[PDB]
Amino acid sequence: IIIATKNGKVRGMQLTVFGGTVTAFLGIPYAQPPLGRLRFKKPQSLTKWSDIWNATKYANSCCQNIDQSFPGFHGSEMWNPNTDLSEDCLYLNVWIPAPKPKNATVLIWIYGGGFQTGTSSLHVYDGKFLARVERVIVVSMNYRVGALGFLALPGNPEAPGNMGLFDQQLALQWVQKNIAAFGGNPKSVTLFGESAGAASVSLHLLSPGSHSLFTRAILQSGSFNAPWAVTSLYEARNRTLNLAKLTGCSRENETEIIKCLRNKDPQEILLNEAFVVPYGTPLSVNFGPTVDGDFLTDMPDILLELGQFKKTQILVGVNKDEGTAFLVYGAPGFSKDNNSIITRKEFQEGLKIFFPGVSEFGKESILFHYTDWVDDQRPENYREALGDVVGDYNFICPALEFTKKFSEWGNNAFFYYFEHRSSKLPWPEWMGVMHGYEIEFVFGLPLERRDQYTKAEEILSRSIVKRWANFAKYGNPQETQNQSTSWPVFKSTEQKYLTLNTESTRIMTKLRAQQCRFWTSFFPKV
Ligand SMILES: *[C@@H]1O[C@H](CO[C@H]2O[C@@H](C)[C@@H](O)[C@@H](O)[C@@H]2O)[C@@H](O[C@@H]2O[C@H](CO)[C@@H](O)[C@H](O)[C@H]2NC(C)=O)[C@H](O)[C@H]1NC(C)=O
Ligand SMILES: *[C@@H]1O[C@H](CO[C@H]2O[C@@H](C)[C@@H](O)[C@@H](O)[C@@H]2O)[C@@H](O)[C@H](O)[C@H]1NC(C)=O
Ligand SMILES: Nc1c2c(nc3cc(Cl)ccc13)C[C@@H]1CC(CC[NH3+])=C[C@H]2C1
Ligand SMILES: *[C@@H]1O[C@H](CO)[C@@H](O)[C@H](O)[C@H]1NC(C)=O
Ligand SMILES: *[C@@H]1O[C@H](CO)[C@@H](O)[C@H](O)[C@H]1NC(C)=O
Ligand SMILES: *[C@@H]1O[C@H](CO)[C@@H](O)[C@H](O)[C@H]1NC(C)=O
Ligand SMILES: *[C@@H]1O[C@H](CO)[C@@H](O)[C@H](O)[C@H]1NC(C)=O
Ligand SMILES: [Br-]
Ligand SMILES: [Cl-]
Ligand SMILES: [Cl-]
Ligand SMILES: [Cl-]
Ligand SMILES: [Cl-]
Repeated sequence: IIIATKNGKVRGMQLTVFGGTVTAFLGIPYAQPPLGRLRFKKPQSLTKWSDIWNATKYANSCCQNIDQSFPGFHGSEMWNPNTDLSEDCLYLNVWIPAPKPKNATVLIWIYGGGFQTGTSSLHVYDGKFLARVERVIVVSMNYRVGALGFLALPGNPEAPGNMGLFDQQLALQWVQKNIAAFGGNPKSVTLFGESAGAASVSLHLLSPGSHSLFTRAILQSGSFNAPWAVTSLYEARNRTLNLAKLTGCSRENETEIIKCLRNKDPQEILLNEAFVVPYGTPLSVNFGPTVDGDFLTDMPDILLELGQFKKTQILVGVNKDEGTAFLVYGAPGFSKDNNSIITRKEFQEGLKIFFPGVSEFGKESILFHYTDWVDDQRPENYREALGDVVGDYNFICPALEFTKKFSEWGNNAFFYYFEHRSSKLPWPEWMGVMHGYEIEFVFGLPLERRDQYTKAEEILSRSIVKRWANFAKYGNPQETQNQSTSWPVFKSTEQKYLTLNTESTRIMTKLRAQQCRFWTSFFPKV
């Protein structure tokens, strides 16, 4: 089975899924390998090839530092790359239903990883289930991360910043030019991603170069107005110059620094990426999106506030316990192997870890707002409070503020609150409904009865898969057949959202009302 693209013929492989067939094209190149003189530059378009590219396996993952905090632990190694690391990594994957669809809606996945790590070949991003069940076309791409994808000396075309975002954008360009040959509809393309991938998706709503490359957007546990999402240009310059000094590349002529870094081998850059920031936190984004004046023409907060974004429908949501995952990466008294019951003192030292450059009054304000106990006696109180502090500040409240600002300019928005803890979650119970563990349900992994998800989890995954596909195809995330509850539009006034759980489903209003008033209105003033 062979498909002719604008740059050459590609050969896929047939897969058996749920008694049916899905055709997979793994590892299709979409740019020149950013090697040598092309390192740190924007991605270059492909040149023709006369042969047949055998797109039969996942391609290389981009260079990145691997999470080594828990060796042998599936809870952390599930996120580590499962293919070879290489600078030659800008490839994409396409899952098409069998037989070839006529005009199928396309879903483009942008993985997360704090803009430092990630790859499209992860088991939990396997798009064959969605292609099998909803007969949509799933596309995922690899984009450069870390310094190799986001180092910025702005205005300098040798290292202008946002290369990884331009990598994603060139992949969307590829879908627009080629997906029709796979039976796809280039006019029905929905981007979706998680965490830094969701922040990437939200930035594509702002980028002028991305306006006509997709139709709708889904933002899972992330948005560009999150505190970790966008680095200022003065911060980007210091961290670029800091990396230069650590590698012996400090030159006067800024163009010379880049060429020096272009001749350091990738691992010297990787080992030094960690030390470019002096005030580290578990949510530190060493090299990330900047206002480059090309992909991003202005400060994203300004464009969001004044309505300069693509007018379309969005699907946004968060998980119940977004913050717990980061506590075991620095917070004192916390561990994945005990119940992490902390004292008031350890809670306060935890605030210093996550809010290092915040005044003493600002941290007393955080403490005051998160210690109005329902029950004074619960030993879990400070443990769960710091989890809620990290989760609301870094994910939930930014996501809610984005959805409210976006809907204020007339577009339909839908907000969800995912609150089911996976029965196969390798992390301890106290970490709850963790950041990143709605992804398996979105991609339909519980529909595979071979894994021992509950039957309730298969039903929940089946319903979420239908809502996601219905949003991509029709702009409305309803599940109309099985007498579900209707998902109402999120409006700036009432602010309704939908809970996703195995037990029931409810329409609620004003999620984290008191908490997000503090983080979004008051806390920026301290
Ligand atoms: C939950 O575990 C943390 C960390 O536990 C690590 O430290 C070992 C001493 C051992 O307990 C093992 O479980 C693990 O490798 C506990 O915090 C630690 O407490 C000790 C003193 O008791 C300090 O010296 C450590 O620096 C400190 N580590 C961290 C990361 O804070 C914590 O006490 C424990 N909680 C409960 C309720 O048991
Ligand atoms: C600008 O850079 C200054 C130098 O960074 C060094 O700081 C050390 C503490 C260590 O991290 C070295 O690896 C760095 O090279 C730093 O002191 C300033 O604070 C920076 N200013 C800002 C605003 O970030
Ligand atoms: N800096 C980050 C990292 C990751 N995600 C992040 C998510 C956010 Cl919102 C912010 C920063 C992140 C995923 C990887 C894991 C870790 C742990 C390293 N032991 C640091 C990197 C790499
Ligand atoms: C591609 O795969 C086919 C089938 O496995 C194989 O016969 C062929 O030699 C491979 N290489 C090509 C076509 O260059
Ligand atoms: C796919 O749908 C679009 C409208 O969304 C239409 O313009 C186009 O002709 C269709 N292509 C087909 C049916 O091949
Ligand atoms: C830096 O060097 C490049 C090439 O070596 C040159 O084109 C550029 O003008 C130099 N910059 C300055 C400020 O001289
Ligand atoms: C609706 O329920 C039936 C059986 O109860 C199930 O087979 C089907 O997959 C469900 N559909 C959705 C969209 O959940
Ligand atoms: Br992440
Ligand atoms: Cl940061
Ligand atoms: Cl809650
Ligand atoms: Cl107390
Ligand atoms: Cl329901």
